[PDB]
Amino acid sequence: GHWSVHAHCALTCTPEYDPSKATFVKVVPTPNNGSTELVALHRNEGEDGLEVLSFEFQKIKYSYDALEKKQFLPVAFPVGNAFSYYQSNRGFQEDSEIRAAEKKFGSNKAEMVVPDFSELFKERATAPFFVFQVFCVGLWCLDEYWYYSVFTLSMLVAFEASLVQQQMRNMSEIRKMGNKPHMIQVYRSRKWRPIASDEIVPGDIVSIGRSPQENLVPCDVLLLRGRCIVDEAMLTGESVPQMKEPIEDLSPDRVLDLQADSRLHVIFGGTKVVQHIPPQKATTGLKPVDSGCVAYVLRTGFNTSQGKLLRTILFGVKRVTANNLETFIFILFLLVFAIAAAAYVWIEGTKDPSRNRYKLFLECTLILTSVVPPELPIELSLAVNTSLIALAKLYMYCTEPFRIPFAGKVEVCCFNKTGTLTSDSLVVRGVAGLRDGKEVTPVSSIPVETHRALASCHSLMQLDDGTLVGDPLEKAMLTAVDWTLTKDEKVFPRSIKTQGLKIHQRFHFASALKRMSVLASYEKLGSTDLCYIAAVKGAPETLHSMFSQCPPDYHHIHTEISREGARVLALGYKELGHLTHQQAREVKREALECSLKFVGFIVVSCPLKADSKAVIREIQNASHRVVMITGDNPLTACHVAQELHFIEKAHTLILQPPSEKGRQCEWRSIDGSIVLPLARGSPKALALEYALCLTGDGLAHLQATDPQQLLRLIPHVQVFARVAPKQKEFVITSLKELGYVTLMCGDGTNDVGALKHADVGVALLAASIAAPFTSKLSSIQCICHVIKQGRCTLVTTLQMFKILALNALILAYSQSVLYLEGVKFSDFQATLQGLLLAGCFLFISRSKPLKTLSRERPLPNIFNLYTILTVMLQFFVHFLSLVYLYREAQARSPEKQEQFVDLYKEFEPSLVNSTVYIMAMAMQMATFAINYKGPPFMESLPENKPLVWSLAVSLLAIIGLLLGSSPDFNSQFGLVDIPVEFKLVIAQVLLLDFCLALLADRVLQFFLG
Repeated sequence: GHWSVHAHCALTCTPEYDPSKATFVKVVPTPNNGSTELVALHRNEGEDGLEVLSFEFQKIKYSYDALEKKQFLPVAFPVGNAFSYYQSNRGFQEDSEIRAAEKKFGSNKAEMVVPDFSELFKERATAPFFVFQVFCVGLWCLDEYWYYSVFTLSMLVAFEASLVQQQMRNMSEIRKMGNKPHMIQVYRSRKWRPIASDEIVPGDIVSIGRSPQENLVPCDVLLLRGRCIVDEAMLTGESVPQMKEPIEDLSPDRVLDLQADSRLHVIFGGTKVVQHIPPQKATTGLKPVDSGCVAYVLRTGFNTSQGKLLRTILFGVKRVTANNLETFIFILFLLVFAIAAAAYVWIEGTKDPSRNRYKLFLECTLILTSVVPPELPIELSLAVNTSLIALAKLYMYCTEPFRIPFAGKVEVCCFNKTGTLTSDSLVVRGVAGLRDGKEVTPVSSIPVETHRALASCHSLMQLDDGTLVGDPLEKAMLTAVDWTLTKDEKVFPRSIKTQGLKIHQRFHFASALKRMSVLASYEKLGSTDLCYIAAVKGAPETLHSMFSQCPPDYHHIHTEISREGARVLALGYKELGHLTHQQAREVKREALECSLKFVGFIVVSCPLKADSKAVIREIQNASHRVVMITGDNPLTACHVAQELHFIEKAHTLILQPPSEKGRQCEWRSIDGSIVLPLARGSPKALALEYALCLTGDGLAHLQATDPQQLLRLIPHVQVFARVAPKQKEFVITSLKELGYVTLMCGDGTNDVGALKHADVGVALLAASIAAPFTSKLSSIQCICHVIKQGRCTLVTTLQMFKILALNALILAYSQSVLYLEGVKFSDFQATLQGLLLAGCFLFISRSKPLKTLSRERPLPNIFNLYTILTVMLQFFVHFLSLVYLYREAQARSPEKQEQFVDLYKEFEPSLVNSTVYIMAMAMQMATFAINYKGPPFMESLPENKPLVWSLAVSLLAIIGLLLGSSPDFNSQFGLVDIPVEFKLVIAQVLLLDFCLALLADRVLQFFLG
């Protein structure tokens, strides 16, 4: 296929190496993905007198820059611009450069033309397998096997039509993402101009907002001025809407980085911007009429992230190619026996000089072209297709289909605490640390300072209907104090006679910083002066150094209140003295962190989802390994790990990094019962003795000093404590490099960095493309369902390979022996034989798996002693039956009369014809029945009712023919009535062959289980 592309180029044109005028340029696909394609360069007039060489590959445009690099380059974007450029940028001023940019950056058209059934089908039909199949159909047409050729051609057309229709089913999703052309109000040439969505190009200025139609962000925009609240659920999978801030406040000295500043200031295209805070009229700048925040465009077209994911849907996926090392080795192994059979036929035929040797070479070719390709290319695609069709019914959907066969061999599964296990609804127990000991004081008795610190230090937001939505950790907080939040960003206490607080800046949750700081100012009593008071919150360990004064019982109360299982969160509050207006915004956010005053600890109840315990036990019972990854306190993570039996040992030992340099790390348990330093030996001894947990601080320490130790210890670790998203992705990496197929199930934006990199990943919504697998259902049982469907697909694939190998070999050698005896099947006989093949295979694909997965591990692929050995042993057992029945029929059939043959005479009936045909169909049935790997992985055969009926009809037909109860029946099929003395021995050897094949197969299975 791909290697067949260059022939058309070589015939049509002579390739060019002088860059003077290249009629065409071949495109390197890169080994990762892509296909070799031919793109014609485009000649564009240069307004400044400069020529440009450019082309479009996979809807991504590259261009030629000979000025410095002297090579093609992908198109540069405003992404790398200095942070000061945007603030003074006023938009494009003249229109000649508007066309210039639209040509040399790419119009914002990500829409693709609908692919017709004819076009996709035509592309599919050129694949090497289908061409070889049409060639063998022609060969049967040469051998005057008309009906068999017709049936095979019909079957190939049917299966290819089925696959092409399934591929066409993806068009529904492709246009379901629903990027459409709509009117947009934009700024250009020093005036506000509504401009079409598709023609918006990088560099422009557009006034986005909440449309009355709830429309979507057209393309990636950079929020110039104003605050707005955005729901990234469609893209990021997070139910909680996140905050996006203006860029006017930030200093021009910084360097813009999406990887560092995506979550805060850039609105990703196609994301729900629900309410915008129009910037104050006092500030001088761009004045949008629509009162929507002014937003500069960074990327358009398939250069945006949504466009990138859509390109992944269409072409980015490997598209479950049937071509594999497995398929090639299978064909080679089958072709060895097919070639041997053809060679024996040829030698026997040439042993007779009378017989025409042209037809014997034809017969050799017909044998070879019969045995090898029969329904192989469909199988691995169809197994995945069936699994995915079933798996979509569970209200879980997938984007990359080829990942399902990966899910069968998931040796280690990792989970995120705050997601599945920690559940959605949370209730805050109260504010702790205010009184002696770990006792939580009630909200009534906490200081009013705690009220203001809790109330302000939040990311929440008001919407027009009046609902209050945001982080549950904040919902519980604000319900605890019970102060109302108004649309004007003013907090009015319900029953407390205190002045409201005005929120000025809201620094948001920085996961690497593990914190969140808030600045608000309250009017002094009896005066008009504004006193700015800073309130923060975050993980207590990182806030420790930020406190100016710390109670001595800090660490002890922390540990005690964590051990119960409730998540803790420290607070802060600082007077700041009096601050005037200029440094109210000028004072950098990273200056509010130091010199803090304790106000309290807060604990929110974290219920488990009940489903999690059962599913974790289920996964552990299926020869898996569940490891938790989350960023919370090691004590809390280890407690919830014990409760769900992530760790089953008696003791749980954390690792803590040494405070003093030159000191080794030493393990410590939750109770402190056992303390032991790390050893240069293996961690198997410790893993057996007790459960292991390694924290992010130790993660970084061991990462810096000696990576080998951490690499060898990561598998042994059950609880991953205090890990930031970068470190989570790192843990996934080191699990995957050691050879373990990793399943991770997380949801947060902290999890996007890890789900993509993992072997199989699922993202859960409290349809999305954040991860390869996404389920609308918020439960955790999706992991078990995916694992079972993957094991089902793997088992189906392997059993189908064994089935077709043995069936094709049986047919091969049967036709071979007939040819030696100068007889061949009729057209009608091989037609019905293949028809019964088609029925049984179509019925065995449409099969159901069991509800509960079992301790055994399904075989990853055919590359095991079991498959090869069972095919060889089963085939020997059936081939001896071929030989014996053949020899009996030959030694007991009358000799041939005339040496000459008649071309018009074909399939002249004979007893040898009858014996080998009936025997062949019985043997086909025998292998379908024998090689059905039923329980524990697939439902029991008598439960498989359609297959039971199919095999029953087949065996009834064989019984009816062998007895020949209806003479007109066998007369239609052209079989001769056999004497009973022969029928008995036929049935005897047939049944003995079946039974001894069963015994050989199951004995091999038992001794190599």
